[PDB]
Amino acid sequence: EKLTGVKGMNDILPQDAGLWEFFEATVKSLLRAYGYQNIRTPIVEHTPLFTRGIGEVTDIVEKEMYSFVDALNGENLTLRPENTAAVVRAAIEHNMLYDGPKRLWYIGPMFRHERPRYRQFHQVGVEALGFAGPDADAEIVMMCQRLWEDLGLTGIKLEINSLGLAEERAAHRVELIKYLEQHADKLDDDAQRRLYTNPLRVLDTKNPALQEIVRNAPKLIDFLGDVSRAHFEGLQRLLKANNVPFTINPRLVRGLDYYNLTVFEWVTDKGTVAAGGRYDPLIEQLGGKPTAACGWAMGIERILELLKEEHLVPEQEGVDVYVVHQGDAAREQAFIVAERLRDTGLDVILHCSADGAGASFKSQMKRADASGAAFAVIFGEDEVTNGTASVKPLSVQQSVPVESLTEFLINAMVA
Amino acid sequence: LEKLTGVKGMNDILPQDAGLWEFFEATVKSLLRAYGYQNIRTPIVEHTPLFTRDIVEKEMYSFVDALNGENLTLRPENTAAVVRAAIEHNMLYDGPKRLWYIGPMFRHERYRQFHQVGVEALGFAGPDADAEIVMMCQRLWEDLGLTGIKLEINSLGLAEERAAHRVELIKYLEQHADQRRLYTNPLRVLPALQEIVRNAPKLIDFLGDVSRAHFEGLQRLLKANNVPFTINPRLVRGLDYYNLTVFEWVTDGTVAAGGRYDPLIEQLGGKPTAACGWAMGIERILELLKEEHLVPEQEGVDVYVVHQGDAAREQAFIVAERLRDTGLDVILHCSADGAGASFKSQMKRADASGAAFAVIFGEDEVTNGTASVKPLSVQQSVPVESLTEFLINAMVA
Ligand SMILES: N[C@@H](Cc1c[nH]c[nH+]1)C(=O)O
Ligand SMILES: N[C@@H](Cc1c[nH]c[nH+]1)C(=O)O
Repeated sequence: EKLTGVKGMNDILPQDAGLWEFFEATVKSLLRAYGYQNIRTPIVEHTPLFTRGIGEVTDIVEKEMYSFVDALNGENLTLRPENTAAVVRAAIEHNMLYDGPKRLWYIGPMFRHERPRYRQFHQVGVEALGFAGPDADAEIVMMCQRLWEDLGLTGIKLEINSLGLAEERAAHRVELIKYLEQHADKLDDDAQRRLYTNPLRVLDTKNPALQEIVRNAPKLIDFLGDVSRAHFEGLQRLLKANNVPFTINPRLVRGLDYYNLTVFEWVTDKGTVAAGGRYDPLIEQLGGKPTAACGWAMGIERILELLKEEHLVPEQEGVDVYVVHQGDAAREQAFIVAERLRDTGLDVILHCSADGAGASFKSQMKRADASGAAFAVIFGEDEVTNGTASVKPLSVQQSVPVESLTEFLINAMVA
Repeated sequence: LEKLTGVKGMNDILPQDAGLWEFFEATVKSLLRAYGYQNIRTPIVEHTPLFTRDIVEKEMYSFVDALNGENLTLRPENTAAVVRAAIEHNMLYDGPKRLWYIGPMFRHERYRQFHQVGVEALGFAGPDADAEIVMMCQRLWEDLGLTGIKLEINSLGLAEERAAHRVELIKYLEQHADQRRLYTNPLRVLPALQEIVRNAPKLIDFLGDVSRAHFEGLQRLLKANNVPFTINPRLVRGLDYYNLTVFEWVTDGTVAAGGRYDPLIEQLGGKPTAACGWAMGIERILELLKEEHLVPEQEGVDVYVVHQGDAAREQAFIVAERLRDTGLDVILHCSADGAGASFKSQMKRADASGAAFAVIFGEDEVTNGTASVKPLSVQQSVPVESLTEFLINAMVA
């Protein structure tokens, strides 16, 4: 009886690997280019980390985490839905901020029961821990822009917003509720549920009849005091100074309650591809010295789909040589020369047959073609006896003294 | 307000360890390309029955899905999941496949989260493929700089041979009243008891000629390629899918382990075939690289941009971006408190960063249209439009 992979948890197969490899190489290089350094936290953490970090009022913590209890230990555990809180957890646990702020990046799988596509998905993300900003905020937004350029993607647009501080949120909440209450007759059931608990999430509505209402809602940005406005405006100053286009979207709210001040999204118009923001309260909330922080994450799969849609999938890398052989004597030689060629820095596949028995030259040569190899290096009885290797570019097949094969191949790749 | 802790046995990997991981990952990934092996990534969880078909008994993190009720397990291992994808996606339709994987694995119980890199040669009868994958391990040690890692091999033959061996082992063990485990798990019975165990019937003497030919052919290839080895007949691995070739790489403990497992594919519902592979615990190899002092040096960025004044900070920002456009790695000074910092403090950060240069902007630099560059010679003024050529030139030495 055949088994299947958990629905919403895809395998990544050799045909897709190159595309992942391109993305990973590109972003990892960008990350180095800004001085960000890798941190890797576990796949599981204690459940309370997410409940306190992300917030009991959110769909993630309520409806969407994979949580369970450890048999032997009775520890409560959850597969990470996200990595910011875990970074905070490691920063606090390991005293990372003793000697100053830290530029951190991470990459790996995350988990979520969502309505539709991916219950296992992958993020790359950054955390700038200990920086008040708004310079740090500008930096991390810029890191995203550079990634699009480096990847070849165009038409990704930045929207920003401020959630201000707690008191300013509270004042705003009041007038928003007072406003939304005026139109309770037209609110849907999802809006009603959220009205008195997280009304900001009502502004995000997709409901057609609510659009003109939500667009005229009281804007959180109008309740920003001096410190907030200065931060938000200073972020905008830096972005302008670097010619980064953007729109202010006051309905931009994220599905994690740790955010304050800056929030931002990168969005494609045929949706969100990168998202982040500042979250100064979080470190204290998880028991740490009060500390400012901002960061972002990207859903890789969603960026990969974009690269496919826009035809930016690079060509499969092939190996340099495919070693073809018949005979016991030839196979030993094929092994030995395969190894020498690799010692030289070449990529080499040595023919091995599904069924164990030697194989026909024609079948091996078909495999050689399919492999993307540039040369077939061929050993039969004559070659073994004469001390040669027969090389065929994938021109005409050529005999070469085996002791010269390396120079021969190197030379020929000069082309 | 209470601090939260990392799950015991699940270590964080922090920046100061990352380079060591990066070195290992880069080295092995390059070796894997060099043999034509291609990445497959399976999920962290699978349906529990996959692993059922000590490890399975005590050692898996299993649980029940709250939404759908389905039974799920954090993978303890990756071979079965590779087989699961190969079957699910019809990977062997057009021929055999050379696969590698890397990622975290989980064991309920020094590491409860640990990491493996491994290979599966799916669809190859061998023993050529067996030789290849063993040889891949040897190359990795050389490339990593590790010495004194030794290969032991063994055959588990086929089921009937395994069974026949059991008989004579029990018959032999029965002759030495010197008892609970004799009838139950006699392999686990192999002090003054050494001379007895050392003369126990060896599984290798019950290999029929299909088995012997495979094992002997593996030995042939290994000898021809100058891979030394010892036959260790006490070598058994901790899962019953292994058939024929089994092998371990050991440091005088096991650092790589693998073998052939032809029955497994059919057992998971696939067209009958052959397969062999291996896996390595990364953490164990990393400890070795530390012990033998093969930890490479941390690499630093090329430039640290230092500034004071509002005008200077904007410029610092813009130039940091231009320098990165040109291929340099750059850290832009940003302060905890958001405002400026002292030249001395910034310069301390510049030093600690491993940057090769501090590029400095104050009000004079902004006005004059210059950048002040200090190697980490003396501090030198340069037209900002030339900073790139300046820095590149300076690094060529
Ligand atoms: N962790 C957030 C993004 C983020 C990173 N840093 C701050 N916010 C998410 O999963 O969307
Ligand atoms: N999966 C095995 C090793 C292996 C890979 N392929 C075959 N065996 C392990 O975890 O030890």
